[PDB]
Amino acid sequence: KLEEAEKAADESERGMKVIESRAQKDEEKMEIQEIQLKEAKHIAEDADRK
Amino acid sequence: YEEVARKLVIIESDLERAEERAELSEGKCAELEEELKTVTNNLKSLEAQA
Repeated sequence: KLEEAEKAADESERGMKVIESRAQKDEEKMEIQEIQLKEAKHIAEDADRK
Repeated sequence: YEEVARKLVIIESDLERAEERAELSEGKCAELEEELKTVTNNLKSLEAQA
């Protein structure tokens, strides 16, 4: 049961590492896409201002 | 921005040519004014002579 509970922790932790690494990749990509959106929008606003 | 800025450039290119026409026509207006005054001064000299 300790192996099952610890394995549930270890496997859910690996699950977590993959989806936390995914959250990190999605977070970095969303920040990049958000900064690029802010800039593409700021370019659009700058182009609208122009 | 390009549609309006290109209209600005087209209208400006027409403007530069319309302004050039204003300068060419003002060139002629000044030339004709100089000729007008030369001929009118001759007219006045010739009124005095006649």
